[PDB]
Amino acid sequence: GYDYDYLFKIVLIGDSGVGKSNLLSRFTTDEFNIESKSTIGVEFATRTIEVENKKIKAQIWDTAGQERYRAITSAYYRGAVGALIVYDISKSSSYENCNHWLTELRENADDNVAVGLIGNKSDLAHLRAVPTDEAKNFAMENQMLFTETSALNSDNVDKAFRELIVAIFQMVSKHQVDLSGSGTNNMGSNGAPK
Amino acid sequence: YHVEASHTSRIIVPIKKIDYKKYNFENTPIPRIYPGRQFIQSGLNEEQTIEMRQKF
Repeated sequence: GYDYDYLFKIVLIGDSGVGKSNLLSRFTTDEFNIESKSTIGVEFATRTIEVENKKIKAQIWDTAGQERYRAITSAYYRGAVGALIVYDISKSSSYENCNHWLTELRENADDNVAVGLIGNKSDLAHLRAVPTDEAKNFAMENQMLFTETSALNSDNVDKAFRELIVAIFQMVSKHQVDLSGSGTNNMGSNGAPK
Repeated sequence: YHVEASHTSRIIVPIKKIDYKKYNFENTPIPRIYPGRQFIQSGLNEEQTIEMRQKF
């Protein structure tokens, strides 16, 4: 059937050409029967983990920037609870508007979100457009999880997703107690009197 | 020499040249005092890097 317990939606946001979609395909189920990207914009991918003996279903919506869909993207951040700003260390002008993406996403997403920040294409570490310690600091006074992804090793990004779903889980972890259902008696022949 | 309170005195120091086939002046440029650091892109043209190396 379906049988999962919770379902989160997590946007991937950034500038175009920073390498979000190639980052998405390697670590998660992909190319199921999705028509494509740009036909409607913002492709959807799914990931199924379990936390604390609860099953979690996560939908990742890699936002697409083409200027034409800018009005459409606003409506797609409505209700968005998990977030990931991706930036590349090779090019440098994405980091000038990474703060703008954070501002636009603090606006009209939820009451509270948990935004990660991830450096794609660390295979070109020598070509470092921005120092990692500055982005690490900018994550530190913005309450953000910070990652550096090789794009050739998927362990880092997979670890980031597991910890992000943990922090967003405890945030919404509704209290649960028990569903045991063992209390049985009263098998008589009913000498009733009304 | 003698310089009193404002009087400049241009010292004329004679030296020789240097030989371009004796020293290489295209070696690792502007060496850092301590090794390591961020290792960010230079952000300058290779030709500019040549003249900055010579002028240092």
